[PDB]
Amino acid sequence: FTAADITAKHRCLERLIVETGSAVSTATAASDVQFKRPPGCRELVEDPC
Amino acid sequence: WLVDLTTATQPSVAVPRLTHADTRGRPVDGVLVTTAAIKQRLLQSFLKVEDTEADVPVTYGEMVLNGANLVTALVMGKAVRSLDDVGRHLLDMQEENRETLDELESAPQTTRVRADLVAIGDRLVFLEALEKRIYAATNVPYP
Amino acid sequence: EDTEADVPVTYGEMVLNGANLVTALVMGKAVRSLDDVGRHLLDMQEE
Amino acid sequence: CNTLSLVRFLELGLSVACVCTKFPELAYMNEGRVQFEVHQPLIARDGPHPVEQPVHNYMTKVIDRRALNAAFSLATEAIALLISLHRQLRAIQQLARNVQAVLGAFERGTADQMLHVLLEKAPPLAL
Amino acid sequence: GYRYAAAMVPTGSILSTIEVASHRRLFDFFAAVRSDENSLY
Repeated sequence: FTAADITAKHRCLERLIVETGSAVSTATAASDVQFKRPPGCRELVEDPC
Repeated sequence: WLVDLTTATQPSVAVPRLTHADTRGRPVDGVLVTTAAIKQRLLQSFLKVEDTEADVPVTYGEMVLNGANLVTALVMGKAVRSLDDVGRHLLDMQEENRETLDELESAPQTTRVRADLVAIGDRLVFLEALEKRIYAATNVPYP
Repeated sequence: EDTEADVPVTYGEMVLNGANLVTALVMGKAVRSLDDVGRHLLDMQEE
Repeated sequence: CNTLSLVRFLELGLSVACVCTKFPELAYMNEGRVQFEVHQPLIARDGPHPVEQPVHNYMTKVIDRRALNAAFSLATEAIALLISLHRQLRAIQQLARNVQAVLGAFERGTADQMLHVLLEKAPPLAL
Repeated sequence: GYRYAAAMVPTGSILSTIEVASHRRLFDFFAAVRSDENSLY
């Protein structure tokens, strides 16, 4: 549910699949719950969803 | 499936410098870095061995900003990789692209290392797993 | 009057010959009288 | 009151193979350009079809930098003194091997720099 | 490739021969050219 962010993406397929190899999630593997990603850290997720 | 990890990818360009060849023969065109666990159960019961090949120990060549570069370096701010030949050749074709002197000069000295090659169908593919090698015992994660 | 007699000279020139070509069609900067500078840039660092 | 306070280590050989090219000596530099020239050939198609021109392709690429980092290792009075040189400089010889240890910090993180960007240029296989 | 007189020596293997630029278009500069173009000269 974000009107901007899906609309913010491009659609040239060459850059689409390679972002799936290294995307940044909104989750954090350094917290007890899914704390929404702290603005200083990287995650390097795969994320096909 | 394991042939399709290979052979769905296009090669890029060759160089006669990078001599990764098997002991007495065939060259190498693959890498396949995995973890030690996946390396274990794969070569145990899926693949074959032709090991201990010959590659270069000498780290790959040298670019120095010598008098060809160095003059162009500070005086104009221009820099050309190997201005020697491409200055020479383009001076001679001036008196009468196809520049096939990209890198083929000497084929420097090779030695023999513990290397694990596999035969994925056609290709001679290298394969090494490296945690205990260089990722061991630090606080850096494995990729 | 000193005289009415003069001794001038003839032209000078510089043409892109030695490495000035390579510095123009591969690099951008083309140094006037490059090779006398380019040697001496390899000469000063050993003094 | 015992020895065996010693371990040894080095890492080369494969440390050049996966690297799969090298330019050494980057000077004070600002921009690195490599341009590509490829020529898609054509096929003479017959009949009432559009005429395929001999096509041309010219593009350029730029470098990145992504510099690496190195450790700090120096206490006090090893640089000074108070002559016990076979012990006082053997502290420094062990300190030189600590520099040799962070020389290993270039050969080891070398492949790490690759496997960062090697996963960067990779789609998933089922894609 | 950008400096065309540099590519007069290729000094390396044009080796893959796969459909360029239908891939990821990850190149900082690339030009899909037909038989000729005036900027080559």
